[PDB]
Amino acid sequence: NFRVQPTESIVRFPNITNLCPFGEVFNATRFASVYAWNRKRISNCVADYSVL
Amino acid sequence: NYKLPDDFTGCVIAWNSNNLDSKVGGNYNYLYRLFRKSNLKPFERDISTEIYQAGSTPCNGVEGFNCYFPLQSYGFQPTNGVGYQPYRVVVLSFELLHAPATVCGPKKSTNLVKNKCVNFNFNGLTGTGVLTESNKKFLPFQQFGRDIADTTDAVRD
Amino acid sequence: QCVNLTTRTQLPPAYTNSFTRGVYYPDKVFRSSVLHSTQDLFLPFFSNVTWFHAIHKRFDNPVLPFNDGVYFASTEKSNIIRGWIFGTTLDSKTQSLLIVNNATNVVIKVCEFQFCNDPFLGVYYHKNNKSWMESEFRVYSSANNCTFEYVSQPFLMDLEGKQGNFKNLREFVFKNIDGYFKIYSKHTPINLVRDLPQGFSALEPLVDLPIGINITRFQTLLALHRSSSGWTAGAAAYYVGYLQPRTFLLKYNENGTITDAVDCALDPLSETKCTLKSFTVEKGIYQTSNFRVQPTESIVRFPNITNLCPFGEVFNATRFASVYAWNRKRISNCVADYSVLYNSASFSTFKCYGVSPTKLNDLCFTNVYADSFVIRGDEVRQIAPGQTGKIADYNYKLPDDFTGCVIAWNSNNLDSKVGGNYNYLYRLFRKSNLKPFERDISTEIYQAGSTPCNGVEGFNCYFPLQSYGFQPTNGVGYQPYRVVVLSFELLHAPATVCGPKKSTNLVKNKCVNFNFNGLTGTGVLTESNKKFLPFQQFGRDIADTTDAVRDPQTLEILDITPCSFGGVSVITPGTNTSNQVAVLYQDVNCTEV
Amino acid sequence: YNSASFSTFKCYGVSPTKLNDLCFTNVYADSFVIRGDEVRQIAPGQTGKIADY
Amino acid sequence: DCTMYICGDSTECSNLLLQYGSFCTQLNRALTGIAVEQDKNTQEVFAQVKQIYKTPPIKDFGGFNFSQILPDPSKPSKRSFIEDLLFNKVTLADAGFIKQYGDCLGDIAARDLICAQKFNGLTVLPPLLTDEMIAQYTSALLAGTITSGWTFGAGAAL
Amino acid sequence: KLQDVVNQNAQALNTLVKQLSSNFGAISSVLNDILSRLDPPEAEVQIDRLITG
Ligand SMILES: *[C@@H]1O[C@H](CO)[C@@H](O[C@@H]2O[C@H](CO)[C@@H](O)[C@H](O)[C@H]2NC(C)=O)[C@H](O)[C@H]1NC(C)=O
Ligand SMILES: *[C@@H]1O[C@H](CO)[C@@H](O[C@@H]2O[C@H](CO)[C@@H](O)[C@H](O)[C@H]2NC(C)=O)[C@H](O)[C@H]1NC(C)=O
Ligand SMILES: *[C@@H]1O[C@H](CO)[C@@H](O[C@@H]2O[C@H](CO)[C@@H](O)[C@H](O)[C@H]2NC(C)=O)[C@H](O)[C@H]1NC(C)=O
Ligand SMILES: *[C@@H]1O[C@H](CO)[C@@H](O[C@@H]2O[C@H](CO)[C@@H](O)[C@H](O)[C@H]2NC(C)=O)[C@H](O)[C@H]1NC(C)=O
Ligand SMILES: *[C@@H]1O[C@H](CO)[C@@H](O[C@@H]2O[C@H](CO)[C@@H](O)[C@H](O)[C@H]2NC(C)=O)[C@H](O)[C@H]1NC(C)=O
Ligand SMILES: *[C@@H]1O[C@H](CO)[C@@H](O[C@@H]2O[C@H](CO)[C@@H](O)[C@H](O)[C@H]2NC(C)=O)[C@H](O)[C@H]1NC(C)=O
Ligand SMILES: *[C@@H]1O[C@H](CO)[C@@H](O)[C@H](O)[C@H]1NC(C)=O
Ligand SMILES: *[C@@H]1O[C@H](CO)[C@@H](O)[C@H](O)[C@H]1NC(C)=O
Ligand SMILES: *[C@@H]1O[C@H](CO)[C@@H](O)[C@H](O)[C@H]1NC(C)=O
Ligand SMILES: *[C@@H]1O[C@H](CO)[C@@H](O)[C@H](O)[C@H]1NC(C)=O
Ligand SMILES: *[C@@H]1O[C@H](CO)[C@@H](O)[C@H](O)[C@H]1NC(C)=O
Ligand SMILES: *[C@@H]1O[C@H](CO)[C@@H](O)[C@H](O)[C@H]1NC(C)=O
Ligand SMILES: *[C@@H]1O[C@H](CO)[C@@H](O)[C@H](O)[C@H]1NC(C)=O
Ligand SMILES: *[C@@H]1O[C@H](CO)[C@@H](O)[C@H](O)[C@H]1NC(C)=O
Repeated sequence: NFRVQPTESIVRFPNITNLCPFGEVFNATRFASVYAWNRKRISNCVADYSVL
Repeated sequence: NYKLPDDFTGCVIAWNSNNLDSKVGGNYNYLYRLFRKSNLKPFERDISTEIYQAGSTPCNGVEGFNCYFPLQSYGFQPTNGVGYQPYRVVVLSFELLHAPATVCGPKKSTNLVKNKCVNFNFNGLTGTGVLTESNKKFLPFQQFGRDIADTTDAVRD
Repeated sequence: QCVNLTTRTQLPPAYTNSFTRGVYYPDKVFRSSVLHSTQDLFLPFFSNVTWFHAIHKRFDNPVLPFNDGVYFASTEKSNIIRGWIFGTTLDSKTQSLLIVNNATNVVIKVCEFQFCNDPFLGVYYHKNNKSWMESEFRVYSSANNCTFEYVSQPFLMDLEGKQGNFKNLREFVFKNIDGYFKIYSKHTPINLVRDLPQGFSALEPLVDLPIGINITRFQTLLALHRSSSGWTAGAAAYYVGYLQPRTFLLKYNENGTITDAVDCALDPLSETKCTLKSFTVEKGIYQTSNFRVQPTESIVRFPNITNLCPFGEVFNATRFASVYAWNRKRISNCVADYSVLYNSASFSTFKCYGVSPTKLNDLCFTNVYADSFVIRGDEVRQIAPGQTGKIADYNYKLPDDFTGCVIAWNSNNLDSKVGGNYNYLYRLFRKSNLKPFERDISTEIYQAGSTPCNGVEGFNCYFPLQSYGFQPTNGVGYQPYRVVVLSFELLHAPATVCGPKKSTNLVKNKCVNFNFNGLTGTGVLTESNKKFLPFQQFGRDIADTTDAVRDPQTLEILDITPCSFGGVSVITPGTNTSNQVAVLYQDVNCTEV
Repeated sequence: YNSASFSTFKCYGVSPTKLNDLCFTNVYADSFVIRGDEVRQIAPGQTGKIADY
Repeated sequence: DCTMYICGDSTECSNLLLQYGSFCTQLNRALTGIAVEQDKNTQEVFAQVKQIYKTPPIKDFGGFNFSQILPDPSKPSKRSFIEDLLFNKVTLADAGFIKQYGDCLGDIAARDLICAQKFNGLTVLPPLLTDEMIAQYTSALLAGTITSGWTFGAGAAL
Repeated sequence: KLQDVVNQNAQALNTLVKQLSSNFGAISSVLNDILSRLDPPEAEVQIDRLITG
């Protein structure tokens, strides 16, 4: 077929300025026990593991 | 006590807590389930402290012969072997590309281009195509539309 | 709270038919003008559902089995359906889900609940000042150890009583899979007297609750009224039906809303629609599939034995052999249960190469040998098929095809003694690469040079066995790890060792789900004239599938005949003409139907 | 093996039992020191302050 | 049956095969296309005429003996002596296309081909036209050739 | 000529049954052997080899 190469790379993500709670999750003071383990919903943030 | 799905899509993260979670003679605040009657389905939390019955005689909710309290504690000491040292663990679970994504990493979005062949990335979904306005109306829970070929026909900005 | 109802009247559990009800969007993906075949938990079409009501003498909120998932449908006027309780035993002994509506907020809480036998929410004493406001909250006595809570935004529900037909239809799909609670809600306005409205509505996902509990049972909340057991019930109804792993076609329109669906398992006609991938079947005959007989019950048959395998004599043994000469203990005629190993728990690495560890209880093994020895910490990776190292490359090798489990744990707390433990040696120098499972005990001096060593140490002459330094202060890489390598042949021979899975009764001449010595399958068990040799366990056919097994408890030879036999045809005029179908059953007499 | 060390030995392109039977063209020894928990970060496709940077 | 042949009596496997989709449908679409044209092949050969012709009871052919090629009512299925030889010199499957499940279940013949094919999802569809009917097409085409000459193919039998 | 029609049709069906004893690269040709041994993650890898074959 007649191939049209992409002109430019477009990136579209949901804008948000908040970093995800890497401190409240990984740096938290005391985790729950394994039998009853805390499940924290991570939503409406930016997940960046460079901060870790 | 803690099971993961066979189809589980996510990341498992663990690191040593020995420098913290190990206290003096022991840390008993972290328990575990030694005895469970069945194998619980993945992502299932069992908080029940009811006495496990290992024998034929009903335990009636008290400890005894062939009756064991289901929760036991790990010995936590800074002098324990690294195999017995506590590891904090965080298991990140997610559905992916099949729904709208509220959490998106530190990749700056670009300008939106229509009526031109571009390399597009929407909520982590990368591909090459031409973006055009449509009369399709996605339901509030719908993110990516798909065709007979199952490839993505339409996205939602 | 603990107060039960009195005026409740005992009536038979009547049943109802759901027409297309139970269809929901399987995923968040948009689809337009396509017919999509999906496989998920669904309420089958024309399935038998349950008949419940609230009325001035019938009041029904019984405990109902959740099974794999349930479809909820309620024709409502006064908003009598306030929510549900989801749990296992419905007591504080377990953790249960509570989804309710207290008129202000939508309350979703996962707690440890003290469970009332008759939960409800009352509305009281109108007369002048028409009111319709709540008073008592009766659903639970106490809630402790809450692992999840959701409180919606404040809203004012209209609680006023209505008369005549139901103006509201609230449909819900409840399924809990992978500790993940999916709710699919659809609300359409209706005008209906009784029964359930004939029509189609595509239920949409509301939220996804990460409850993570077991839910074998549920109840529905109701509202009570009077002009505390002397209340009455406002007029309402709700319908419960059970989801099943059914395949549906889903017809999306231009907009994207599902217009109609077809349950592939209804009749041979609807299966033709699924194969043809259209709702309009042309006039003629269409081969669908054979006539499938589902297994009635799951049968498990293992060799009876009351002895647990020597987990104490193997894993808890005082001193393991050295790696160069390693003890091989045959494990036979016992029950292999690794739950006992949890009391004193050790293992650092557990790897089963030939099997999956979750099947170790369901599956059992023929000739089990525990390969036990002690090695340095960094050398445990060297135990695996295809590894190289002074363990793998010289003294202890594993087969490339090796089927078994490798188990290792730290012995530093024991095998490390004071300045060193030299009782555990290893082979530093070996002339060749020995074949797998080969023990070399030879202490003959290795020749590293051209000059013959003549059995004495010297230049380019090294004694082949060396010792690991064992100290409690050594690095964990140098700390000794005890290691036990379990090796077995599997499913190809008779199995003396079988795990703690209790055998069931033996069923003949009926389609069942059978388990013999860990071999699971579906078929019909029948007596046979085949005589297996004393070493023969499973017989096989040209297809290589198992034709016959040998009952491990009492000796007999049972042929395994596959279920789901004989051809099925669909004789129909075009669906535009009539929906009546004739079903030709090939290879059969008139019996199954 | 005389002085034996290695904690982890992983050959991605070959099988270690063939290292004696097979030999290689241009061999480069990439040598450095990292923290203990970062050794997993050395592998194709890993991420971490070692791999990711 | 491509769900049965691939995954025998297995839900876990059948759920994986449904990810392959139209593969199972397109194979049967081609096998059905064969099964339709094989009944069409027989329809084009043995029935070229709408009328079923029978020879009159009084036989005078001029000395020509056709009793060997003409059907014999004495047999249960009306057939010529030659068609009886033709059916006996070609070995087929078991008489009739109906093989009971209890026939395979109640007695398992050691290395039995037809049952093993059917338990693997391989079904032999019966032809639309029985050999008893095919013998009656050849009888009609033969009775017209004998009595009416070649005129019955171009029109009414004369 | 007509016996060959019956033979080839029977041989092709009989061969198609013999096709089921092929492992297809999977650990075993039996579908029940894989389900009774490997988890669905490890079974799907083995079963998809059987399905493809
Ligand atoms: C979920 O709950 C159900 C109901 O309690 C469990 O099924 C029970 O299993 C026990 C054995 O552990 C039996 O004694 C009961 O008779 C069963 N009850 C019924 C009626 O099913 C089921 O095992 C639980 N599942 C998990 C993994 O927790
Ligand atoms: C209400 O019904 C229950 C049965 O569902 C009656 O049974 C008692 O229920 C209470 C909890 O409410 C238990 O503590 C008792 O042990 C139960 N007794 C027995 C023998 O089952 C209860 O008596 C009824 N009355 C009330 C006021 O709850
Ligand atoms: C409707 O629901 C809301 C939320 O459950 C109730 O308001 C709560 O009342 C308690 C009383 O102790 C407070 O502790 C909570 O903080 C309140 N809600 C919140 C989110 O703060 C309200 O009472 C309910 N109304 C009725 C009468 O059922
Ligand atoms: C679940 O509830 C139980 C009992 O309500 C808790 O166990 C008690 O917790 C308290 C407070 O920490 C202690 O003082 C008691 O000694 C504990 N034992 C008992 C039998 O009361 C348990 O900690 C709770 N766990 C969760 C998951 O919330
Ligand atoms: C098994 O034993 C044979 C016989 O000793 C080994 O073959 C010998 O290998 C050595 C070198 O290691 C040669 O010097 C001998 O001449 C060989 N003998 C013969 C006649 O084969 C073989 O290597 C051994 N295999 C293992 C892995 O131990
Ligand atoms: C055609 O040939 C057949 C066979 O020869 C004739 O049938 C025979 O008839 C005689 C009596 O005339 C019997 O004795 C034979 O046993 C018959 N043979 C068979 C095989 O049936 C038949 O009569 C002949 N027809 C004509 C018109 O000549
Ligand atoms: C974690 O907590 C420590 C100690 O308070 C702090 O030094 C460090 O910066 C924290 N790390 C992150 C990722 O926030
Ligand atoms: C529902 O099942 C019962 C048997 O429990 C049966 O008698 C009744 O006719 C069924 N109802 C429908 C809708 O077929
Ligand atoms: C009317 O009912 C409302 C709601 O219960 C109550 O708040 C109010 O005090 C009542 N007013 C009168 C006049 O009784
Ligand atoms: C689909 O959407 C269009 C535009 O909103 C509307 O006119 C039409 O009625 C909807 N339904 C159908 C039949 O596609
Ligand atoms: C192993 O031995 C220890 C110490 O004697 C004992 O405490 C433990 O119960 C044993 N474990 C098993 C599985 O027998
Ligand atoms: C095992 O069960 C069989 C019956 O299935 C019985 O004949 C045999 O004696 C039993 N063996 C033992 C010792 O449990
Ligand atoms: C259905 O039959 C009607 C009446 O003969 C005809 O008008 C119509 O075109 C048919 N529709 C389809 C989909 O075949
Ligand atoms: C079914 O069985 C009867 C005898 O019970 C027999 O007469 C009939 O021909 C059989 N039909 C089939 C399926 O061939």
